[PDB]
Amino acid sequence: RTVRPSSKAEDYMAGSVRMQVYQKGNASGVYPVGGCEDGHAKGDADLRRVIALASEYRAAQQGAAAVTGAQYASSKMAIQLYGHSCNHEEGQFCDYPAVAAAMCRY
Amino acid sequence: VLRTVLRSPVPSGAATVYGYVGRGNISVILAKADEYMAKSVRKQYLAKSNPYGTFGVQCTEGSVKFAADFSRIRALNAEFRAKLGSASKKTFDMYENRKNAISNSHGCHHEETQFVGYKGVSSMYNVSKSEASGSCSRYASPETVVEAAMLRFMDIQVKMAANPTGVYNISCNEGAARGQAEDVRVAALNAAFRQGQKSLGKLLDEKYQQKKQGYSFAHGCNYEEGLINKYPALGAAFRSKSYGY
Amino acid sequence: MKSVITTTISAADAAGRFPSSSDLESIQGNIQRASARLEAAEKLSGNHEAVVKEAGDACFAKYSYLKNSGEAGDSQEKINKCYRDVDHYMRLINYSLVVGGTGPLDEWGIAGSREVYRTLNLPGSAYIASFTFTRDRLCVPRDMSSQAGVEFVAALDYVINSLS
Amino acid sequence: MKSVITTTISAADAAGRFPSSSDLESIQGNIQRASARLEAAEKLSGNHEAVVKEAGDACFAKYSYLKNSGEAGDSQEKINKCYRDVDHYMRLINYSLVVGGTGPLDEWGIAGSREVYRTLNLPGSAYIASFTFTRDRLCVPRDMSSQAGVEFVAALDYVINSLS
Amino acid sequence: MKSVITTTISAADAAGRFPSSSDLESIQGNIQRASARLEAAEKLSGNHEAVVKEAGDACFAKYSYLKNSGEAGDSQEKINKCYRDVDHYMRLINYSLVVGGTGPLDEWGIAGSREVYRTLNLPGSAYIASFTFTRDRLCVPRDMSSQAGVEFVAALDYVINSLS
Amino acid sequence: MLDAFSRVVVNSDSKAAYVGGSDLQSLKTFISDGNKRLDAVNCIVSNASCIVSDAISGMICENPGLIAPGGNCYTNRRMAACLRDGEIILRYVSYALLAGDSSVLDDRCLNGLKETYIALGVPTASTSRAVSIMKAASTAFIMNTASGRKIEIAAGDCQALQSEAAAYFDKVGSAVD
Amino acid sequence: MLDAFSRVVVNSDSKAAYVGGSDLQSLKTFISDGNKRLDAVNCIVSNASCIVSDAISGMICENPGLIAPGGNCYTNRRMAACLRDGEIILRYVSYALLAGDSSVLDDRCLNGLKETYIALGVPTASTSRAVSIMKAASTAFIMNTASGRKIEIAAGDCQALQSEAAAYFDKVGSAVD
Amino acid sequence: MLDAFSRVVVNSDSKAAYVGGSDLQSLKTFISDGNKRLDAVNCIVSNASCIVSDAISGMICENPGLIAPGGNCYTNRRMAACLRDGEIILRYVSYALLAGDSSVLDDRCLNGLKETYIALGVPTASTSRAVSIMKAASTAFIMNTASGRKIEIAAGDCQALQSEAAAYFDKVGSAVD
Ligand SMILES: *[C@@H](C)C1=C(C)C(=O)N[C@H]1Cc1[nH]c(/C=C2\N=C(C[C@H]3NC(=O)C(CC)=C3C)C(C)=C2CCC(=O)O)c(CCC(=O)O)c1C
Ligand SMILES: *[C@H](C)[C@H]1/C(=C/C2=NC(=C\c3[nH]c(C[C@H]4NC(=O)C(C=C)=C4C)c(C)c3CCC(=O)O)/C(CCC(=O)O)=C2C)NC(=O)[C@@H]1C
Ligand SMILES: C=CC1=C(C)[C@@H](Cc2[nH]c(/C=C3N=C(/C=C4\NC(=O)[C@H](C)[C@H]4CC)C(C)=C\3CCC(=O)O)c(CCC(=O)O)c2C)NC1=O
Ligand SMILES: C=CC1=C(C)[C@@H](Cc2[nH]c(/C=C3N=C(/C=C4\NC(=O)[C@H](C)[C@H]4CC)C(C)=C\3CCC(=O)O)c(CCC(=O)O)c2C)NC1=O
Ligand SMILES: C=CC1=C(C)[C@@H](Cc2[nH]c(/C=C3N=C(/C=C4\NC(=O)[C@H](C)[C@H]4CC)C(C)=C\3CCC(=O)O)c(CCC(=O)O)c2C)NC1=O
Ligand SMILES: C=CC1=C(C)[C@@H](Cc2[nH]c(/C=C3N=C(/C=C4\NC(=O)[C@H](C)[C@H]4CC)C(C)=C\3CCC(=O)O)c(CCC(=O)O)c2C)NC1=O
Ligand SMILES: C=CC1=C(C)[C@@H](Cc2[nH]c(/C=C3N=C(/C=C4\NC(=O)[C@H](C)[C@H]4CC)C(C)=C\3CCC(=O)O)c(CCC(=O)O)c2C)NC1=O
Ligand SMILES: C=CC1=C(C)[C@@H](Cc2[nH]c(/C=C3N=C(/C=C4\NC(=O)[C@H](C)[C@H]4CC)C(C)=C\3CCC(=O)O)c(CCC(=O)O)c2C)NC1=O
Ligand SMILES: C=CC1=C(C)[C@@H](Cc2[nH]c(/C=C3N=C(/C=C4\NC(=O)[C@H](C)[C@H]4CC)C(C)=C\3CCC(=O)O)c(CCC(=O)O)c2C)NC1=O
Ligand SMILES: C=CC1=C(C)[C@@H](Cc2[nH]c(/C=C3N=C(/C=C4\NC(=O)[C@H](C)[C@H]4CC)C(C)=C\3CCC(=O)O)c(CCC(=O)O)c2C)NC1=O
Ligand SMILES: CCC1=C(C)/C(=C\C2=NC(=C\c3[nH]c(CC4NC(=O)C(C)=C4CC)c(C)c3CCC(=O)O)/C(CCC(=O)O)=C2C)NC1=O
Ligand SMILES: CCC1=C(C)/C(=C\C2=NC(=C\c3[nH]c(C[C@H]4NC(=O)C(C)=C4CC)c(C)c3CCC(=O)O)/C(CCC(=O)O)=C2C)NC1=O
Ligand SMILES: CCC1=C(C)[C@@H](CC2=N/C(=C\c3[nH]c(C[C@@H]4NC(=O)C(C)=C4CC)c(C)c3CCC(=O)O)C(CCC(=O)O)=C2C)NC1=O
Ligand SMILES: CCC1=C(C)[C@@H](CC2=N/C(=C\c3[nH]c(C[C@@H]4NC(=O)C(C)=C4CC)c(C)c3CCC(=O)O)C(CCC(=O)O)=C2C)NC1=O
Repeated sequence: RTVRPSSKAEDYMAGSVRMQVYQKGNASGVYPVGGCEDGHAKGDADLRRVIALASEYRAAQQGAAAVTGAQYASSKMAIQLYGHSCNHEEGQFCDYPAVAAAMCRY
Repeated sequence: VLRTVLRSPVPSGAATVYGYVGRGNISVILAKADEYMAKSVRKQYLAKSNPYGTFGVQCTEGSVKFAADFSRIRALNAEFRAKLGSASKKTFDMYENRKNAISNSHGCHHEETQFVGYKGVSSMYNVSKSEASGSCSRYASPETVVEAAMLRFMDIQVKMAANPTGVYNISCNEGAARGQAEDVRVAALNAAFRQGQKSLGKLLDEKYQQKKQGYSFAHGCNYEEGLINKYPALGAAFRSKSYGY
Repeated sequence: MKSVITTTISAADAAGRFPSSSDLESIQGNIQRASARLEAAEKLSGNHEAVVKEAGDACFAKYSYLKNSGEAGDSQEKINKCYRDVDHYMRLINYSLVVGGTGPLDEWGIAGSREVYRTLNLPGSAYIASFTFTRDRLCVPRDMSSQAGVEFVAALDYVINSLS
Repeated sequence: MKSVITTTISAADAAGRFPSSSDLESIQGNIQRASARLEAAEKLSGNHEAVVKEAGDACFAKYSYLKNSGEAGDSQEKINKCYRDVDHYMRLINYSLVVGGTGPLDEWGIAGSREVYRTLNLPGSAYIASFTFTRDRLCVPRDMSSQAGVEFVAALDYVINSLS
Repeated sequence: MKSVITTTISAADAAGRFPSSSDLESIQGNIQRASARLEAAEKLSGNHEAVVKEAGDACFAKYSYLKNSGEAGDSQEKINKCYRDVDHYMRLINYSLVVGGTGPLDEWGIAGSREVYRTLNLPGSAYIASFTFTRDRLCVPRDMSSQAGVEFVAALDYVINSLS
Repeated sequence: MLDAFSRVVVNSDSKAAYVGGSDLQSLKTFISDGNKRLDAVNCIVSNASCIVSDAISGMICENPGLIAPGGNCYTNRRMAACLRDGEIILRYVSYALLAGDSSVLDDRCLNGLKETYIALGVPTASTSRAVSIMKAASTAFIMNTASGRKIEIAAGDCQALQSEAAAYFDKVGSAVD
Repeated sequence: MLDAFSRVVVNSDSKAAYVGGSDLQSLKTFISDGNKRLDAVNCIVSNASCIVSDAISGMICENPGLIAPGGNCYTNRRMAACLRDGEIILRYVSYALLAGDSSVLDDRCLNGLKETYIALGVPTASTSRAVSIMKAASTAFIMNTASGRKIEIAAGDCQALQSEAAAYFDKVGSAVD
Repeated sequence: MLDAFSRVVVNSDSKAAYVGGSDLQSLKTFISDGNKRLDAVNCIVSNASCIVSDAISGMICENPGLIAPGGNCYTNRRMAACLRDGEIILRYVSYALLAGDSSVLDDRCLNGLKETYIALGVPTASTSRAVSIMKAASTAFIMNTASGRKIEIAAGDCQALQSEAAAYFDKVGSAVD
């Protein structure tokens, strides 16, 4: 959530990676107790939408130092956890860090 | 399936064609630097056109009482046509603008680094150099029957060099809406008569200068440079290919 | 928007499956329940003006203190606002009635209406007096078909139960 | 288990809402498609034995090398297994057919079948020969009702399209 | 930078050609004149200190009014600046002498020097006194080879004829 | 997560055979019932918020120790958590009405609730009282014998289904204790 | 994601009025059509895997440069990514068939794929060839004129719906290029 | 545009000191080499067009998906742009040979080539294959071991120089990918 991609390509790639993670978690159609779960009581979902967009705006306002540190960190960390001397995914992590940040998956 | 919900990034084709996109989020920075830097070049050469402070004959822009605003409408539409290009036209423009900026740089290492570094910045250098110098096609003035004739012939051969196909491309586009044509005709005639009313030494250094652009476009041909020594408006007729027209 | 086919396609998309026979039975139910609530939608687009008129008139018939000079609705323009607001509500009942589900009525009208109405000193009990007035004035056989009427009842009840 | 009701329920549980008319509409589709599927389920419980017998017999009629002494099915106990395996499959088609959707057929038979069948040296094309044999021996009017038959078709095809 | 091979490659690049025999003969003349002016470069890297010292000392020996309390060279720090400036000049003569041509000496030292020197009250005649002092103290046989010396003369004269 | 259908299928799978005509006959009673269950769930889900307000208000009314200081309803925060918990309980009850089986109620709501209230010190008898009041109010709506609101339905008998819903609320009230 | 219904409603919301009969009449053509669209989706989603396999295998058959070394299909990795991309395309097309509007297809898959494939060096012409083959195969299944598998259907005319499906595949093929 | 001379001088300017005997010694290796580089440049610049023809022809030979319809070599216009691109690549490589430093190659050709080919959909692995074939053909001509044309030259050792030219081709092939 904190990391913001710098391109149309990293938007679609990052989106796709996240989708593939959640689809790897749950194959069956029925939603699983826990998970995302925006709705507990009526009127929750809208606040969820609002808090989400606000955190997107603060994710947008960040400094140069913070952004660059977050990108190196996300590239390395997601490599150490999900890239096992595999030049394709090592390449597509170092290339686009927001996909790696989607690959953190925790 | 886009990752960012709010203000999702949409780099322009020009931004992507160039190396501006980067890890640091430079794309905001580099794109901005180019825009500001480009104006700087234009304001420098507009400072060279009017040293004394009053606007010259070149900057008149309109005789009819509302034709100035028409030029403002036309300038923005022309930039919009510049933005509607395909991929290959963009890379073709960035390479040819690059090489022409380097050939106008006259070997200054520093400048060459800053033309490769800022492709967007170079293109306005080419245009603004050729407008400030006076060695441009708009500023051609024939002075015999044979100059006028060979600007017709030379001009036609240039337009055949630009559109080999029968389809008129984006680059020509005289009008946007109805009644645009007649107004563009009016201002276009006012430009030529306006050029008639320049000062003397400006026209003399324009002639020499158009010859100097003729030598470069001509490159190594005794024939062509012989003709430019015969008639200097041909050097103005050497447009670059990064124009269509 | 929340609807039948958007719930099923959304679920299949989140799961990453093809649409199997379960979604087919869901859209079967959609295309069978359709004609009823669309009939109700036709009659709502018929006489919405008298619906809004009786709604707001009975709304101020119950709550007179609104036209007193504290409470908000104390000028002709703001009674036009109260009437105008109801018109929005009946049109969103028409929209959600056409869609099937509560999708457009929730996402246009209900979502974040708590902050707006609680901010601008707007009482919900006035709205609920209007809607329950219309729901009591409704009918079994005389204007509509009974089955479709039930659909209308549902949507209107949802509005009330999304307000307070 | 993946079913229309579960999807409607799951969607409402993930959203945190009371079940509005959309799930009711989805349910209506369930109670309307129900008879066609359940009739097919009755007949599948009728003649499953002959279905499995012709399925496996035509399966080894196509692929003879399996009873050769490399490949797996080369002993009487393993031909009993091959026959037994199919019987699980037809019983799951009956289960999913009664449920509505692909729920029990997916979660009992399909999920993780790739590792097991790839591990134990088991070819999918033998299964597909069996299923497609049954689907070609099927019928329009003579045994079943046509419409319910379509439901059966769908389920059987899903098994094939989940297998390879 | 302006040099032999950069002029020829720059001309071939602007022309869009392969480098033909003409550029080959140009770089032939570069690799034949090279050893001389690189020897002069070796000796300039040898004794630049006493070159700058006698240059500046003779520069204030000619112009005493600079250490007068009006002009820029009236304090010890600015005489250190004057000597330092001359050290940059001799280093540029060494750089352009190694390159071949006037490239780094033009683009680093000459370009934009007029606005700085004219702005900061710096007279060029003091520099010209320094360079002409070095040119008159030069030598025919004793320190250098005569032919390479001519190369040094050229570079130094270029500086003077780019200054005033 | 199991409806009627899935319960029949799981029971036949423990029996390890095909479903047959008997289980299908009970399922034809379910499917043949149908829109009585639909109209029922429409009735409860219509007046749902109203039911939660009345039931919790009645629960506070019988014993004012809850609103007394030291009681678990004493503050706005804890009264809010109380009201949303009554709402969520009614939500899962309605889910068990559409499902026809209490699988969703057992898995998605009941699983870990008694421990949670024990860990928070919520009084369980008070909760069973509130579930009882939601039971009475919800059966009164579901039979359309509600004293305020009486809407048009095609005539017939829905007592079986009210016994089902009463069973679910007795499952919740037995579970919270 | 907007279906037929939500498209009519959003257009009426921009028009800022009630939906009206006209739009309701076109909606009655949609709902009155119904199970022709259902049987159509049943056909494509039945033979799904096999469509994707044949189409991409045919795509590699037209130009063997893909499977040639240096081509984008040259490895098992690249071939698998290829197959899943064709599968996802077919998936969203089927979504757009049940939906009746291409909103889901435009938002969830189409919006930003061209730039992505260009950034990864997927050859777009090859993709449009594959979309074209999936188009022809899917229209042949949807008209039940497939020469290999031909199942019993209640007869009638469903050419308009085939024109709709052809329009969605033309939208994808026009989008990828 | 910086040759070996300007590179030594820039390095000494960043070091902020005079020239010095070490950098002059490497420059004496350059100058002392001399006409080996001259004869080398004469060899590659002689057989340049033929190298471009062979290398592009071989590149089409390894994978005929280029010439297959949908491939980027399927037309005469695309093939002409292909031939002129190979020619201009070899032109800037020969510029880097006369120069002794890759500055001209980095500025005038390399700076924004990857982005260009990505924007045009040019297959990058095929370009690196073409650069590889031009590498081997150019080293074979530079050593005068070409089996078709072998011209008479004053004998000696030019392995170092071959290593330099191989470094330039590896720079281009590394850049295009
Ligand atoms: C978790 C990752 C989820 C998966 C997996 C999934 O398929 N969808 C997620 C859970 C989910 N969410 C809803 C319902 C709503 N979610 C909302 C929040 C978003 N809406 C916004 O505008 C924003 C900010 C831009 C966000 C974050 C909202 C609002 C709703 C609708 C609320 C309502 O009153 O109905 C659902 C149910 C809908 C569906 O997808 O079927 C699910 C499963
Ligand atoms: C028949 C067409 C095959 C083949 C069948 C064999 N299957 C064997 C083992 C085995 N099969 C399954 C799948 C089955 N078990 C289930 O629980 C379900 C569904 C609920 C299915 C569809 C499993 C999980 C296993 C492993 C456990 C077991 O041994 O039962 C099998 C034995 C293989 C061996 O031990 O070598 C055979 C022979 N026989 C053939 O000739 C064709 C290819
Ligand atoms: C946009 C960029 C982008 C990527 C870079 C990938 C990255 C990625 N790979 C996988 C998933 C995977 N990736 C691999 C790959 C590997 N097999 C091995 O033997 C090697 C270690 C390694 C290749 C070098 C495997 C095997 C899986 C499946 C893992 C599993 O299910 O066990 C997943 C989870 C979803 C899935 O199963 O596909 C994701 C997000 N996906 C993307 O969307
Ligand atoms: C009325 C006057 C008049 C002229 C003076 C010419 C000038 C001229 N020459 C060319 C075009 C050309 N001119 C030359 C000539 C050259 N070949 C070389 O080796 C030398 C450097 C040089 C001869 C000395 C070449 C080769 C072209 C084609 C360039 C190309 O397509 O690459 C073009 C573009 C149109 C075309 O392709 O013909 C024009 C306008 N045309 C005119 O109408
Ligand atoms: C689009 C949907 C739609 C509806 C559902 C109706 C709802 C409705 N009914 C009435 C109006 C009315 N509705 C009724 C009906 C009733 N008579 C009784 O004995 C019963 C309680 C009840 C039938 C079950 C009556 C009697 C009136 C007239 C009331 C009066 O004038 O006193 C009015 C006011 C305008 C009018 O007089 O017609 C409206 C808006 N109109 C619409 O446009
Ligand atoms: C799409 C749906 C939709 C709605 C339902 C309305 C809801 C709504 N009403 C108001 C605003 C208002 N609404 C009313 C209405 C009231 N007057 C009273 O006496 C009664 C309590 C009540 C009618 C029953 C009034 C008076 C205002 C103006 C309040 C003020 O400015 O003081 C506003 C703020 C903007 C405005 O001033 O118009 C909004 C968003 N608007 C929408 O877009
Ligand atoms: C790369 C080459 C290179 C040079 C050649 C110098 C040239 C140079 N000199 C000065 C600046 C200066 N240079 C001198 C030197 C002079 N003092 C006098 O009495 C004499 C007239 C003269 C020595 C012969 C002085 C005094 C200043 C400071 C002037 C002042 O601040 O008033 C400055 C302005 C910046 C500064 O203050 O240092 C520059 C660019 N700098 C370079 O980077
Ligand atoms: C998706 C939304 C949806 C609805 C709103 C209902 C609405 C509805 N209910 C019935 C039909 C019915 N609805 C009920 C329900 C009951 N009648 C009573 O007297 C009890 C009070 C009440 C249960 C609490 C009954 C008993 C019938 C059948 C007979 C009748 O018309 O009353 C029918 C006719 C078809 C049938 O017989 O099932 C319809 C369309 N159905 C739906 O699919
Ligand atoms: C839940 C799953 C489910 C299905 C799969 C369908 C299956 C289905 N299709 C039709 C009905 C129909 N289906 C088609 C379709 C066809 N038109 C042709 O040209 C082709 C042969 C074929 C599409 C490939 C047609 C044309 C009808 C109407 C037949 C007629 O009235 O003559 C009917 C009868 C009711 C009706 O008219 O809609 C049913 C049950 N319905 C369902 O509820
Ligand atoms: C302007 C055009 C021009 C040329 C055509 C060359 C021609 C040329 N080459 C050499 C000289 C040389 N030329 C080479 C070149 C090589 N020898 C090999 O065995 C390799 C195959 C090949 C490099 C690919 C070598 C090694 C020498 C020095 C020794 C010799 O004669 O072979 C010489 C003698 C001077 C010297 O040593 O440099 C000359 C005039 N020089 C020029 O200035
Ligand atoms: C002759 C030099 C030259 C020019 C001027 C050129 C392009 C060009 N500039 C043009 C216009 C144009 N360019 C300028 C800029 C300008 N004029 C000057 O005298 C100086 C010193 C300028 C800035 C460098 C003006 C004032 C105009 C007129 C007002 C206007 O039309 O917007 C036109 C005419 C139509 C159009 O707008 O495109 C053209 C075709 N291409 C060239 O080679
Ligand atoms: C030590 C942990 C830590 C946390 C938790 C933190 C910030 C923080 N993230 C928070 C929230 C928060 N952060 C995440 C982060 C997250 N999402 C992911 O997919 C992954 C891998 C995440 C971990 C970085 C989620 C899911 C949430 C829940 C959604 C939500 O509540 O909006 C909160 C709570 C309040 C808020 O929403 O801002 C806080 C306070 N800063 C920290 O250093
Ligand atoms: C003084 C503190 C206090 C309360 C608050 C009430 C709350 C209350 N309502 C009940 C039950 C109840 N409540 C309603 C709903 C209600 N009636 C209507 O006709 C309309 C329109 C309603 C919403 C406005 C109905 C329909 C019933 C069922 C009994 C009936 O037929 O009225 C019951 C009976 C519970 C049971 O059967 O176990 C109680 C305790 N009682 C109290 O002692
Ligand atoms: C040698 C490399 C090669 C291939 C691989 C095929 C691939 C292929 N299948 C086609 C088209 C095609 N493919 C199928 C599906 C297929 N047929 C069936 O009857 C069954 C059961 C199928 C899956 C097993 C159908 C149904 C069609 C439509 C034509 C038809 O009626 O058969 C078309 C025509 C495309 C078009 O119309 O534009 C092609 C090119 N062709 C090749 O040249």
